[PDB]
Amino acid sequence: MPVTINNFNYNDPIDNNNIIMMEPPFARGTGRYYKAFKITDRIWIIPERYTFGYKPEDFNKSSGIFNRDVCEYYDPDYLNTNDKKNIFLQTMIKLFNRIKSKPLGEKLLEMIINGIPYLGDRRVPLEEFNTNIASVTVNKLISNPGEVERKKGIFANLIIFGPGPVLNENETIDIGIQNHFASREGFGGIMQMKFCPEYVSVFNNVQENKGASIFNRRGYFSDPALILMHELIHVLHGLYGIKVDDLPIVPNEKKFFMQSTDAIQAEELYTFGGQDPSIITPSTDKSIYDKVLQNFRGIVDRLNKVLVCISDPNININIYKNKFKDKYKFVEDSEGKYSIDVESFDKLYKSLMFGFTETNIAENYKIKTRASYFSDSLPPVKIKNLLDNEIYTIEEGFNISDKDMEKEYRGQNKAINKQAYEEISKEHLAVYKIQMCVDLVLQCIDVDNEDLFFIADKNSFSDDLSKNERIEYNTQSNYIENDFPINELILDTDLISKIELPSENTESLTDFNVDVPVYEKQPAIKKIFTDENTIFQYLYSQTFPLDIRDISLTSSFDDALLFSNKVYSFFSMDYIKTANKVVEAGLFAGWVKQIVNDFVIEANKSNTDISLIVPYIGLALNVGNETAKGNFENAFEIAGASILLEFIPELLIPVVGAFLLESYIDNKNKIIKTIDNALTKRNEKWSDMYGLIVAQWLSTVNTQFYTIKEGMYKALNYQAQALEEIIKYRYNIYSEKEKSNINIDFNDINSKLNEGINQAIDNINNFINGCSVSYLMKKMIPLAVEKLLDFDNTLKKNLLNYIDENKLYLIGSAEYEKSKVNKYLKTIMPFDLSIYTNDTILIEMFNKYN
Ligand SMILES: [Zn+2]
Repeated sequence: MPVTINNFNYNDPIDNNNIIMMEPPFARGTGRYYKAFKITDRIWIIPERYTFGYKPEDFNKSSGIFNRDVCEYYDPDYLNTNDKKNIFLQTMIKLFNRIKSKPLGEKLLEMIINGIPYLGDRRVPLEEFNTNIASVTVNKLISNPGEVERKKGIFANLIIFGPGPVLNENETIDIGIQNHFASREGFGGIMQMKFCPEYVSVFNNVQENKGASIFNRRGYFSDPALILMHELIHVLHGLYGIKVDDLPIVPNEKKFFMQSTDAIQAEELYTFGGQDPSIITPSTDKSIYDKVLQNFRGIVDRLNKVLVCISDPNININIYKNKFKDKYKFVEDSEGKYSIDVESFDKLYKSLMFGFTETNIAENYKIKTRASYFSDSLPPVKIKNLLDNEIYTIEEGFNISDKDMEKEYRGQNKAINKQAYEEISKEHLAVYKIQMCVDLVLQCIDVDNEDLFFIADKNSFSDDLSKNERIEYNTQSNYIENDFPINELILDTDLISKIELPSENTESLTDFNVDVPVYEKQPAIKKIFTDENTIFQYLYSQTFPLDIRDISLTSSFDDALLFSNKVYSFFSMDYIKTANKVVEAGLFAGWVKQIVNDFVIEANKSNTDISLIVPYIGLALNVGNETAKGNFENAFEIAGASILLEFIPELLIPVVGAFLLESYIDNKNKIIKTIDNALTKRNEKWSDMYGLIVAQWLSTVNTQFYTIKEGMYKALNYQAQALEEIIKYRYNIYSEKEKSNINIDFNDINSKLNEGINQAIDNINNFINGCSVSYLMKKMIPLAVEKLLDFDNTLKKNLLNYIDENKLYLIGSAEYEKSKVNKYLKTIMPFDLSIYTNDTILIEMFNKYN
């Protein structure tokens, strides 16, 4: 059935149906009940702060943070009134209506609703259903006149709370019992969510096209409906019990400049989609696939052995057998035995993991989102009113075509849609900072954790390529594509639920055994000591305090750090001396016209062995290999992409494990199949190796080059802010008569300097992407290929010897198979970057390379 969204006010009475007093999983049967509203079937909204595992003091902003990743905003007063709770409800209703306004989101919701948790746990015997567990059953309190008195159990799929202490930290939580999680083991379980629709993340698009302003790179706020949908994909993964853990991406923390973060799971990167799944190696891709498939084999074994329900005799065995068949897409034969169809499972697995994706959804709803999970995140903002249809609609969100806001996501642009958001007071924002001290005169700088380089540790990547391989007659090789055509997902019928939803009513919960997570704050500051002045210092030397009036530019970095009226500039000597020039009022307009024009010329500097090089990057940042000293062009011309890297990573290139070939005496066909299966497995290992190199490149090198791009945007903005301050000061120095006659437009100066910046960032983008790809193609790929050419020779020797040891059992085609092995192992698999990315910008850089 088509997805129905319910309507209700917070003040509406308890009907024991769509509005109930509920005992949530982490309440632990302690007599605490919450007013819960059924927004859709199996999904409940509770307009209350998420308190479980926290302390009351946590809801206030202190000197600590919960997550090093996040710019955390605190507000204890959020949701402290009945009216505030009603707003929350109405906004959630509105967001859910926006989700189902397009088919794709409707599919996501219908799959959540119908993806009921398996009536069991790992502790539950294979022959039984059990609804007496916290991941399946939730309790409601009935309050009527003197006739019936008790608790009553209902089935639920998703319970949505208000935020925890951190308003903008939306999280989806799964239920753990006895150190294990049902939502990671094929069963599935009641998913919980803490959510706040009003405080949204901010991102930027620093890697784009167009040299004109058109308000490029000015900042973009996120669409609350997309954020919710990101969490709904987690909910989906959890209800299908496929939200598994494998080898995570763990940040390297052995250097001061390296970013600090918790481990990043593949489930998180699959959810985001886009370029990110390529950061999860093909070995780990298969590992996750196998664990999911094995879990599904457990459930299919359970359904074939299930006969009774222990908790409730009112539970109809056939109804739930028919529903779990419909949920997991099993096939039933003649006798009634359920089994797994691989073609069904793969379609299901790929739709849940690679179909429903933040990138796929955003690109279908015409909503701008960040480029990667590894994109820098700016300070969050408050959306004034989401219920205001002149600002935010169900159909089009922020990008409303009547307001001329649809074109290029203008409705999300911070510089255009000023009236949609309010900036947040930094007194309420907690940010994980690194206090950096350089060697009376000791200089300290508070540096955001977000502005540090993300570099994946060596232990992030799998070594499964080094393991041996048993090649038998039925050995099947796999490629799991980190892609799924979105139009096929929208039009697919097999994923739509066939069997009707069972009634939510059941027996009350008596077993309250649950693992509740515990959260504590850590200090938000860390002091480091170092000898090197790098980017953080060089960027800071381009800033000035707000009280300083007569600032002047300097090409001396030391003088800029020491003098607070001195600001470091990386442009030419002529630009600096022109900017520090004091003229009579009559020639001022000419000077403003000259210096602004000079800024644009200086920023657009790019002389022309591939693509174009921007020469001031070294002076601007001093990134990597002391690039501010000497001449950057010369230093690049010798070494190349390397000099810009702050850290040269240790590459993981495993020696490919030997193939062990099975013998089949008096069976010709099984000998021929084995030789064939070994050659197809060779292609798999080549593809996997390429995937391992790309995985490391994206998370260890390409991220460093992204930080340089973000550094250059800041550096160029600092130079514009310095020039604007100088012009403004020089303007105000004149008399009131003088100011009147020779006037300039401050909006004109802003837009012109901004347009030069976008043109410059374009040049830097082109150059840096060139560096990144160049590094992959020169310093990474060849080394992998070299070990694959060793593996080929080893396999050549192995297969040829195998043919000899079996020459009599073939006879008719021994020389045929020998020439088959010879020619197939001369075909080297071509490396194609289009398999891993869809950026087009990086695709062309790869194509230009010979
Ligand atoms: Zn997530």
